[PDB]
Amino acid sequence: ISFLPHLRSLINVCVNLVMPPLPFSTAVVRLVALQIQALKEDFPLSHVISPFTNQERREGMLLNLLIPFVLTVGWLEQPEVQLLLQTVINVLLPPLAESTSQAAYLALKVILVCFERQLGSQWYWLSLQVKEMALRKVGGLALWDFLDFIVRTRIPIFVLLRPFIQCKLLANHEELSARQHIADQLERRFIPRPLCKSSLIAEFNSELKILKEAV
Repeated sequence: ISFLPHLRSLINVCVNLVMPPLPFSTAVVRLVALQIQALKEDFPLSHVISPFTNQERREGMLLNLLIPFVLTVGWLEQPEVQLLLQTVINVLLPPLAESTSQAAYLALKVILVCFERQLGSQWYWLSLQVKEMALRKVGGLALWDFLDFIVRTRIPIFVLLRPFIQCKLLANHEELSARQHIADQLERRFIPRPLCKSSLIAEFNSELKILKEAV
């Protein structure tokens, strides 16, 4: 059925209609995901994400168009994953607002944790693109949240960031309020890992909802 063109239009207006409660947003994103899966060459994911890159309402787009797609689909191909990753990370490091930066950080975390099987081909690459945010301190407080979450779960990114997170990051205001927390959690203490991505998805959905009422 997917190849028939008349269906494509129905999706477009539908996603346009999105910017609805959770039961409708989940269904729309599910339909988009199935459409991407069915047709890859003719309808790559790039088309539906390209027009909303401009800083007009991209915060809401990232909040309720990208996070649901990744959450509900977390067989996608490598190049589309690369395009999605570079698009999301562009916001943090332009080649700016606090809320859109937080949304982009959330997208970065979800992408990092879900696609651990295929993304790990370029861990070093990401470990190179992840220094600058801490170097120039983009984002008010979400940066510390990201770093402390990484330290807590300490996924393969933690493999490369251990030297940069101790020597060049340790050496008085609200920024340091939680600094002791992350520093303590960076110590070689007992490490209770999450059982599976399903457990983390609960907190992911909770924080997604909270950010939704935040807007």
